[PDB]
Amino acid sequence: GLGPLQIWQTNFTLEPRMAPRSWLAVTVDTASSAIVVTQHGRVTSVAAQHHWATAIAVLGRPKAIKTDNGSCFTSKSTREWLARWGIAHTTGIPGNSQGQAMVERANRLLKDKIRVLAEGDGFMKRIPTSKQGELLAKAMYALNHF
Amino acid sequence: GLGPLQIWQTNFTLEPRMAPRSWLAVTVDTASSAIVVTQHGRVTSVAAQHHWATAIAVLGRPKAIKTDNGSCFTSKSTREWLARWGIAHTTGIPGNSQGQAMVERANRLLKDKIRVLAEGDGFMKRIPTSKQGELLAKAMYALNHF
Ligand SMILES: [Zn+2]
Ligand SMILES: [Zn+2]
Ligand SMILES: [Zn+2]
Ligand SMILES: [Zn+2]
Repeated sequence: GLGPLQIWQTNFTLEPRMAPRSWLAVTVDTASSAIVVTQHGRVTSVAAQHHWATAIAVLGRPKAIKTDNGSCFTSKSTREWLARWGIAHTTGIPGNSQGQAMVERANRLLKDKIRVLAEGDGFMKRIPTSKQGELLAKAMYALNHF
Repeated sequence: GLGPLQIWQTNFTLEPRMAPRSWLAVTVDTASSAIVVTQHGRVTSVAAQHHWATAIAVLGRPKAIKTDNGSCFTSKSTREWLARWGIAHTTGIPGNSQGQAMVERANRLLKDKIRVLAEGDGFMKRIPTSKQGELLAKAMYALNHF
């Protein structure tokens, strides 16, 4: 019982080295500090739901998800998806230290790690589409399995 | 130290409810019995590598991977990818109880679970492309977080 609470913080951040699909949906499990990230072409309610569907398969179901006031997170579409899963949801103005400083620090570590790995294979600007998925999985791996 | 060994068994299995991308690459971690699955349009060396790239981000790096004698698993492409990662590889004739009974039992539980969930949303034959990914992530979730 007395071991910690399953609460996530999720946000989208922009990363042009991953273009065309340059919207990265990033989720930090505030307990374990495990990071889940996925690639998306557009930030929509459906992009938020598909991401969380992946994160649940990976981390398991959380009790609550903390996001900001973004529409993709407050639409009726998403409110219904979360309800369908029984996951509480609490908003917070963009970046609100309370619920966003972690996922924001995450954004940075992630983009840094994407740059290091990309430049190491000699990709200085955009990563070729066919290597994006493998490069993102490696970054995610490096950041979680420390 | 005296806690168990990180050895995987991987195989592809065919699932037409997931068409066009109906080749499911399935990996069982023989220690934890955790299951990783991904969708692929064609069974190729590159389909095996992309899958394992996902599984590593999810489960961490294994010491060895057991497959059968399939070409996608013995090509020079894959031998080099595995070497690049430092993961030993041991083959076994298709299905060889030794290294395949687990991933074969996995194949069945997975396809059963895909059928149950699909028919529950009223998809009796093929699952609509736009719901495949979410349905597969749920099946994977059900089978791992028991
Ligand atoms: Zn999507
Ligand atoms: Zn926002
Ligand atoms: Zn692929
Ligand atoms: Zn085979």
